[PDB]
Amino acid sequence: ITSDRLLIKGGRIVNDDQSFYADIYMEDGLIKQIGDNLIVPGGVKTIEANGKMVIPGGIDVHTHYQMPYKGMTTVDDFFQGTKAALAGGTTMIIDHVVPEPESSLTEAYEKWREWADGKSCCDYALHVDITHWNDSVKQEVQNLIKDKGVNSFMVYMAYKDLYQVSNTELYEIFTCLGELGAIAQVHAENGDIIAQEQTRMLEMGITGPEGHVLSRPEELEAEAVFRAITIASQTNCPLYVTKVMSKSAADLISQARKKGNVVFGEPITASLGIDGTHYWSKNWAKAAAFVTSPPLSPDPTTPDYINSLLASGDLQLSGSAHCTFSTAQKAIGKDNFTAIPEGTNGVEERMSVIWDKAVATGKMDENQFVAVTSTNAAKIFNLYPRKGRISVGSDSDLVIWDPDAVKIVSAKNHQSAAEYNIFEGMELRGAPLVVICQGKIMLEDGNLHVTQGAGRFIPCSPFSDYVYKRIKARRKMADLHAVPRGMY
Amino acid sequence: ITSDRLLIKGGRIVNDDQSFYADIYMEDGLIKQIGDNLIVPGGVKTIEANGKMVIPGGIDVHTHYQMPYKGMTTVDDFFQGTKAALAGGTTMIIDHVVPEPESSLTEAYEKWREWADGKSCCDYALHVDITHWNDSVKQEVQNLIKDKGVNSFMVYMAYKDLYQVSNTELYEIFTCLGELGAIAQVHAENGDIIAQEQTRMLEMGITGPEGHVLSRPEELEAEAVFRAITIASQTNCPLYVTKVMSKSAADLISQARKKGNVVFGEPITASLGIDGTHYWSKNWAKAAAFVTSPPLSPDPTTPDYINSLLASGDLQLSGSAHCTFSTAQKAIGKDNFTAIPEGTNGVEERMSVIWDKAVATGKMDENQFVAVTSTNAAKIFNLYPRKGRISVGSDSDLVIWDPDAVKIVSAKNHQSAAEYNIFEGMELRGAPLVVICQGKIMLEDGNLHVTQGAGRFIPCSPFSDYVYKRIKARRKMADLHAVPRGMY
Amino acid sequence: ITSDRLLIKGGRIVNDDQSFYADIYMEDGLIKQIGDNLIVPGGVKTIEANGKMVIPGGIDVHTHYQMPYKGMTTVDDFFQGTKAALAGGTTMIIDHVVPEPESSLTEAYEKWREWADGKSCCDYALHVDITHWNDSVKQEVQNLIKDKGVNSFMVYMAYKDLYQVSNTELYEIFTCLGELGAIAQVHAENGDIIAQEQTRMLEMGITGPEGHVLSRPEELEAEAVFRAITIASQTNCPLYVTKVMSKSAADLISQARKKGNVVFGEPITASLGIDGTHYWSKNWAKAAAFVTSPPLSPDPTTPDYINSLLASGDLQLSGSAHCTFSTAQKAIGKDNFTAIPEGTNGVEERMSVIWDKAVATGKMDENQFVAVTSTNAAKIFNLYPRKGRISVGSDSDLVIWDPDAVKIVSAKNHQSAAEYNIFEGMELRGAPLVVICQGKIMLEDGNLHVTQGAGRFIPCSPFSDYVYKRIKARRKMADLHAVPRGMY
Amino acid sequence: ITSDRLLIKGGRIVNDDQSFYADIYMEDGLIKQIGDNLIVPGGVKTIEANGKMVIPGGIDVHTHYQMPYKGMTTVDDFFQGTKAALAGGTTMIIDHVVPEPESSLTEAYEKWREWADGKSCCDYALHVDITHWNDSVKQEVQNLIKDKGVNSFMVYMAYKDLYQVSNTELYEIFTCLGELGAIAQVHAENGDIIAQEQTRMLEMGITGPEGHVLSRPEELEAEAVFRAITIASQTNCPLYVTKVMSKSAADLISQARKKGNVVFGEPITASLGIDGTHYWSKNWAKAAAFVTSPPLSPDPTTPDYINSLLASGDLQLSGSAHCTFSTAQKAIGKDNFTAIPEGTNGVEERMSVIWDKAVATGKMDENQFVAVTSTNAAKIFNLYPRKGRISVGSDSDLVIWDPDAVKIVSAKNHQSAAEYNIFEGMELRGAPLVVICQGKIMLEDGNLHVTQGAGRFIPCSPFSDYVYKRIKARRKMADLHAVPRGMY
Repeated sequence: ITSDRLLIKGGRIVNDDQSFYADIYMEDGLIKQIGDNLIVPGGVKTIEANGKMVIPGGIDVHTHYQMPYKGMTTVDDFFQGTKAALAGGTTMIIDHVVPEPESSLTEAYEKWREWADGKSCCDYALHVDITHWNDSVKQEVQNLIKDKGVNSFMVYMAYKDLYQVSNTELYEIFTCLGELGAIAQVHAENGDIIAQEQTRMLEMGITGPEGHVLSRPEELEAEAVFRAITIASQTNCPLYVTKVMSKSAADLISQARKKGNVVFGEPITASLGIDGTHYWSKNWAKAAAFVTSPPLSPDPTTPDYINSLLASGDLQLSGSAHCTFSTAQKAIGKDNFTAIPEGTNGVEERMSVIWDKAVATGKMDENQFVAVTSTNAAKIFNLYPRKGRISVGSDSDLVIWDPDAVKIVSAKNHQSAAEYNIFEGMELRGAPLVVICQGKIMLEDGNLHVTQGAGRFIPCSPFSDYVYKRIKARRKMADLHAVPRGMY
Repeated sequence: ITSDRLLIKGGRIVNDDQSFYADIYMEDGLIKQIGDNLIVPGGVKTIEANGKMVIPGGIDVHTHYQMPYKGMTTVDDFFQGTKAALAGGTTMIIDHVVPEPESSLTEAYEKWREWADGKSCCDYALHVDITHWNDSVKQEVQNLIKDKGVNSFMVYMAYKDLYQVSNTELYEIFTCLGELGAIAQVHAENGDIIAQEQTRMLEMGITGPEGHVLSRPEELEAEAVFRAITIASQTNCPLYVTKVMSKSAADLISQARKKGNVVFGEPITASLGIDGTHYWSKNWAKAAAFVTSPPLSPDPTTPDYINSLLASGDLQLSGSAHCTFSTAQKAIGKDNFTAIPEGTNGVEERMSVIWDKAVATGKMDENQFVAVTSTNAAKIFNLYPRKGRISVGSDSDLVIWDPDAVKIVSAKNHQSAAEYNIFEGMELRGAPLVVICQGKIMLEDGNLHVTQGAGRFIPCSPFSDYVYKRIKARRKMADLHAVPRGMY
Repeated sequence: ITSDRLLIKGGRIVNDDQSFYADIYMEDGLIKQIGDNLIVPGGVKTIEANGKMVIPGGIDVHTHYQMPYKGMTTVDDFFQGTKAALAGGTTMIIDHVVPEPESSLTEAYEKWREWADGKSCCDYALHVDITHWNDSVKQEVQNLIKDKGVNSFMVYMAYKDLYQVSNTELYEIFTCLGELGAIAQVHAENGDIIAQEQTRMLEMGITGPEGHVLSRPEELEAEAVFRAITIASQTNCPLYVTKVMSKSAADLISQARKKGNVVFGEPITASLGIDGTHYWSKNWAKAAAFVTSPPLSPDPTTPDYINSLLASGDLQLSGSAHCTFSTAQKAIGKDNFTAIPEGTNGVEERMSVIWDKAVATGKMDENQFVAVTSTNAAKIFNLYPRKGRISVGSDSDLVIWDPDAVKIVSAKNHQSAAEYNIFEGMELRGAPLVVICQGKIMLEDGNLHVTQGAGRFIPCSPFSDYVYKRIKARRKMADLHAVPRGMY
Repeated sequence: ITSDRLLIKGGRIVNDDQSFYADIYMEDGLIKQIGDNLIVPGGVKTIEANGKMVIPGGIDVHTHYQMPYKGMTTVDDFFQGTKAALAGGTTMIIDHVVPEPESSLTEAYEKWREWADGKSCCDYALHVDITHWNDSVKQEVQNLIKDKGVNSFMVYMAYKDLYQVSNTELYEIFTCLGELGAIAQVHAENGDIIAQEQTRMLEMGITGPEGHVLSRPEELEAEAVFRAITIASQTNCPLYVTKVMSKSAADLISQARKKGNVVFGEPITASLGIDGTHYWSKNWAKAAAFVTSPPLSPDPTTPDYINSLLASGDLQLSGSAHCTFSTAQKAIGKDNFTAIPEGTNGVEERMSVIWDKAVATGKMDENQFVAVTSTNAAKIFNLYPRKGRISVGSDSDLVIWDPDAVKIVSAKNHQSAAEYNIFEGMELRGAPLVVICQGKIMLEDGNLHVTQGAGRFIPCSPFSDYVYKRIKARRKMADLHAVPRGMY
């Protein structure tokens, strides 16, 4: 894409590896020059930073924009949703393609590309959820990775008699995805037990939002996480844990990474920002707004712990799992929490939450902030250094970040079409002043300047080195010597 | 049972709680008097101890005497097997009743009682393996606990398409067994994955004994253990992990007990005594003799670690899982390790192994030795203080133990009908000199004096306090307050 | 001591090992008979229990009755203090003998015996604090253990330039105490750093009670605990950690016990009952009442965690560290928290706190309650089965315990001469109805019937088997083989 | 420094963040251009890589070249030692300046600069060991950081009555070094206890090399590491653990980094390559060659574990602690191991060992290899991207690395003046083919082309962002609110 020549002067550039004062000159969707006191053509827009930070545009790895649900749709679509992202400093999103059981994955890919190409304000990629399994689906997975630029597929361990897969199915699927060089994602909760504990919570007459959290205690996440981690290690396939919510799940990932397992852990704005004490709100609707799987841990020590592990590297990248429904849609679970559609907000609040909860708190510094907001995502999904880096050659997706900025979050002001915001009234430190996506100024002085359909689908190639170099090294060590033995 | 009056003089008595020098006078299968310088009727056999230790007779909680297998039988039956037990200082055994899938559990109970009543040299109890599940089996479990004196039922997580149970089945079964007050046992290995990894190990042309261990690495035990532990905690049902073999499984039990879970861990002589490096023996038959599930960890640090955790209380009781086949029976897996019948020896070596590997090594003292050889078993299966204690009122099952004794283990000398002994050539410190079961001298000067059928079935009542007091306390804390909420 | 014949009928007896319904008949300070439907002489007082629990009388292992401090004394003396103990179900106390630096330990022993013999309502023993170190003190320690019946000596790692001992001194002292067969106790806090952090907290103008907690964060306890544990392992000497307050210290003890170290951990009523959030009270005096070393962790998750580890066996016995000062005495640290005399209440509340916080919460059962309130103390200090057990032969110190009792704690009602109670207003479940010490009824219908000086000093012999059997086994394994080597 | 124009064609460039095929053109000690198919002046030396790896030149952070010892010197001086480094792919070294107790640190700095400037084949920096402490030394530390370009100072916790510092001294020193912005290094072993255990090992007549390891078991490292970590956290000062040898020390660093402490851990070639079983060699001299503090763990699982933690990021950078003495020098401890001079080889073997033990084993990939061999060192000591990166602007220190190379290590072939090599006979995978330092070819076809004195002292500035951004963030959070309180 062609676009205006743009110079940013006097900025503190911040990447995952270092910080240094320098001017940045961008042109035609790329960063052409970086340095001090540059030779710049006249008739070119200039932005004065005054030493404010300049960082790669965020990569939200988990979104559900206009997601299908019971002949219905999430109230944030690819357009309004990407407005929310950009408003919050995020310039790329990876949305989950959810083919219906007994449906084609390729046809769901077609469905999703159409939507996002026409509506997305910013660049994007897609994950494909493997909602069912057979020879025909496997064939589609090979094609999606080869031809359609998808390197990431999620399997559900929850959702009994819907999206759930057996242990044998996980073995086959992790084996296939390891061979083909893709990132095996999991929604890691034990569906078999949750299904029972839902029926138990209803039998005790607990039909409100608190029934949701109490039906899925973090014990059932940890088990799922542990079983996934285990099967993935036996197939020598890299594992990506989606939406990490509990302290026990995060410790199992930490435990496994120390051993040497190729396991990644994605916390989301919700678990990084707030706990699940609002499931017990007197206001049904407010509590219904927090209903997502896995749930916000009622253990209020969890947010701060999750931020600690994200800082230590035991978790590597942040997402939002942005999946917003209106109160009217939540309401179809008025008298039964299992019918409440699942999902909350977070896409706009993501980067400011991490800065407030991790950076301002001294847990991590601006560089690691970049790693966990953009760069590591980019390395895992094979978008580096194209994304998540302010270097020459790299796309011109970047944010002027003010660490001294302080903004209160409210549903009045957010870009989401949700009536509620789970971070309602939270004073957060640090926010974007300016956002540049595709080299164009899409945020300045509090004003969005987006264009519908502007975003381009970025294809992601298999065998990201960050992920697959060790896996390849181990593949070529599994020569099992049988014992030389005279017969009996 | 009536039996001779017997006095033991000048002995160092050793229970789980203390040691003290005192004379013991027994009569009619009971201990009548304990003390210094006793008033004893003349014409009464006297045994001089010279200060050698006197301990409760061991309780082996895991045996498979004359176990059915493919229209066949283990070469140690209830008679010869209990000779082996007594030879090794063990005076009670709990054997596993294995009803065939789609068979009656009650009819298997009948089958097993007949065999043991007629052949057992010593007292015994029974576990009943829940090899399949439905309304009719549940009804049988209620009856077995109420009428037949069985308080312990095992479920298999391994053995795909044979004994395996789903997660939903484990929830129902742990719920039932918690309500009825029984001990939920598990063979904790992941069958779904092992089944695949067996097919993989055969595809690599590894058909010998090393194929067995490599098909079931300890990762697959840990997962099964963790999933059991988790489901058991959600049903508030006490968990008993059978045949603990790996360091990772033992740590998960230790991890869970510290949190407050009611979880018990049973190592066996095999894992306490030796590692799985002999799976790679050039001699097929010798390696085929070690084939048992879960396997001996090839990690040679495992024996010593298992003994450390048994000493610390993180494991509570020892077993043997005595399940011996002849080489000729093992041989039907000549060309395919999955057809090798599974099981090894250990019943005779149990107590001497623990003394050598734990007591002589300074890890645990004689008192904790008693706890992990008899008393804790007795407390868990509700046989305390009837068994596992030298006090007045208690059955007269006891051993004169020599800690300075040193004996080499060999197949030449063992009471087993196995050609091989997995502890062949092991010099062990500590062994029994005299054994008294039912008040009768069944071992002295290296000579067994047993009687076939002498043993009596001991019924075990549900709701052992050691296990169920906390479980009962928690049952009456699960009142879940629904939120008071005006309608929308 | 002679005393009335006393029968207790229809009680549920509860020891550390079992529970069973039986009558108890006591005479002349001992338990003569236990059983059903006993042959009892007429003209003998009878107590009807109606199935209420009967437990061994508590052993508080940590008290500072009328402790010297700057030409002053704690407001609870040996008489009023032991009234408080008995009021709370505790029938034995072990008080800390604190000889002044450069003073004789034997002369401090003489001082303390005089006081306690003349004032104690109940039986008692003594620890002796090793407040300084040299050849002459070592000689006194040998004599105290041989002649004076003291098997327990504490060293301070805190209190710089007062009671503090170097690492080299701890090596010598743990070596001596291991050889002589005594229990090495530690006040485990790092004095060197605390001393600095006190000066730092004053420089920030923080002179109130919150200065105390903030000057000694639990990091400094953990380090001291870890260093002690380490030195103790190198000298093969058993370690007893006094007054465990933090989660990190308790984990280090748990970590060490699993490895096989002989290490014991004593939580106190304060850390089992409440947290240190009341250090920030607006009311100076109330916050000054909580000032004790190590401090109550401000981390409010700590009480519940401490109770969990006490239940799991990772901590073994409870104390109170009863060391009460009046507000007027606390006040000498009005303008400087380092001058506040250290210590709080707990002796009366000890057993009820554990029942409320651990037993009623389902964490531990009545049997483990007995272990951690009396029996394990008795085993460690070599008072078993004399104390901490309702068996024939054992002293008649026992309590009728009502688990359904519910009492509110207040300074209005306590037996302490303290104006404040750190558990003020706490509704606790479970309390004593009747208490029998030395076979006499010292509590009934809310009324104390004590006698000053009644208590007898119980001598404690070295080399308790519970502690020293493993240590002895290891002593006789440290034969270090030098390598046979031809010269160069 | 001016130097030939040099082009490297057809290479696989490998940095810590990515790998990519590109040509590299160097000139005058810098990398001028990187890219495909470059515009290059004629009359310029060209090196064909054939796709072999190109990596930043290693940074050995721990060397003791011609170190003083008892009026003596290590047999590898700054010249021959840097030959060894370069032979092994290492192009920068940081040597330890060891001022004598009661000596000037500045004068030791002068001494060391003279030596290294005149002899070093490659670039270098210096650490300064704080061997004693007072007002005058502190003043020198301020000056060294401000004027002399030193940002790293080591303190000894071992070496009683020589280099040892109290806990109070560590508090002052970590406080000073935190304020001034320097890296607090520690030799973390407990000297007080080791001193005793040496005297104990001699009293048992164990005077050979095995006496050394047995006098300093890893328990005494862990404690020192833990105490350092703790004091460093209380002073908010970054900690760098030198020469990590044991599994327990590495776990304490891992434990602390997860919590959020600024703690770094430096393993050395010795602990990464081999264990301490050769302390028991019959050949005195061979065992005497392994004598270094802390010692090689006799636990043979240690090498592989250390490599695992280096891979996981729980350790960050490698060193060698190159400190070679001749057998004749070792021999002065013939009859007493405490007189054996301490230190072994490793500088030449460093990078090949890590590749063999970590990369070829699948534990870490080529990128993380770069991080732990050069880049992370460069980030911690503030030499990034000047060093440890093949980018434009960066010094031209780089190695052509062959991962398929296989070389046997021997004393016959090494560049060291040591008669022995602790890795004698070890077949290692991966080695350098070509080495370029300062843009000059210093290794090709097995031939060194060095120049004495060529190396330049690189000054290291305080407050490396990698280290100090979080520390600065926390400094400005320690505002401790005193409670507003009306007086009493």
